[PDB]
Amino acid sequence: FVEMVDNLRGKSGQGYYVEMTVGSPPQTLNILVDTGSSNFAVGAAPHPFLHRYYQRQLSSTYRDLRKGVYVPYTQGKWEGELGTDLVSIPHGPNVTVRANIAAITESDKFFINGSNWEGILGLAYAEIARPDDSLEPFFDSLVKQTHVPNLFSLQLCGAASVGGSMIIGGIDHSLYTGSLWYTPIRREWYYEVIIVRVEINGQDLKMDCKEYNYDKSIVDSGTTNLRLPKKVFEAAVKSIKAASSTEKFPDGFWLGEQLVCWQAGTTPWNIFPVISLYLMGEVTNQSFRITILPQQYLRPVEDVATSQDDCYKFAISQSSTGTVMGAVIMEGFYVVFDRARKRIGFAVSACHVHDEFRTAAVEGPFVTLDMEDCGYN
Repeated sequence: FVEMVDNLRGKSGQGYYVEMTVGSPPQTLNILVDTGSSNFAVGAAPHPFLHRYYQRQLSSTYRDLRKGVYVPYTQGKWEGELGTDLVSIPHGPNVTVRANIAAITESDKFFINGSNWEGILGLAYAEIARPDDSLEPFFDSLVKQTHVPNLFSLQLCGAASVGGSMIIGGIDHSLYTGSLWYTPIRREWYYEVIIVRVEINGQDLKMDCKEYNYDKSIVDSGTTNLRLPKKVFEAAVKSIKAASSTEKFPDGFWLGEQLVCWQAGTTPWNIFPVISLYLMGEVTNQSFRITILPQQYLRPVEDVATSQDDCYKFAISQSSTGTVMGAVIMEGFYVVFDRARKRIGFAVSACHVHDEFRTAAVEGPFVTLDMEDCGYN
């Protein structure tokens, strides 16, 4: 899988993208990799923020489906025209697939001014595809139409400019150290998993573990933050606040309402605790844990005209749609989306940032009872 290593690029806070081609002859576009959604959608009109866009008129293989799609978000949206065309991934497998593509013709707060991507690749399941689950996701079409194995893996690095690898159809052992540990995909809609225990520094929060997964707990490469049900974020913050009390910061910091600033090189990482999420394992009463650092949940904020410090944003935040494990978590690990066996694997990433003090880790087995009660029905 050597051709695929370092096939991802990005800017901190703005996701990771892969080069793709669409149509005949091929039109190259940079496409955001998103395991938290299930539509393949590309800019198809000259929006001022876009470097390029899909020009259906130049493609002999384009087919109109004569149906639209409208995707709202909390204060924006994208809207498009559905079609199919031939899709390839230059630094991916040596195949071409006929995929559904939403040609985006109107949007609000979707495209980012200054970004270098022009569409989104939804890698999740049909259940959450819009307008309904009959629109086959890309990866489903890729598996159905070729000999590519039903799995993919992501190594997100981010050291400004971030990088990574999306290995389509396999695992690459050079991207991780130690062993992979696997947690079941609870249900194939989002990549849903179940968190059974949470330590901050070593000390569990001791909440009905059902709360950790209320109503959902998910692995999402498109979402930047570790998102948490309010009840858990509340308690989560309370404890991180506590062993971080060597220094002070405003209450707005912990709500993502202001950034925290330190002189260059003077970030006190050690004042901040680790977070350990224990995940449901493959066997009854067996769990494993993944351990991240402040360097993962304390995110450098790119540019500052109003400052010249090392400023960061607290990247844990609350939710009403369940737990969401974003780039904060994934930059610590090589993550294997083993769709064939309805499981997700985690291993220590060979590119995660460490030193001599503390490290990202994946460890097991642990004994955890009543993990099934941790799931919301």
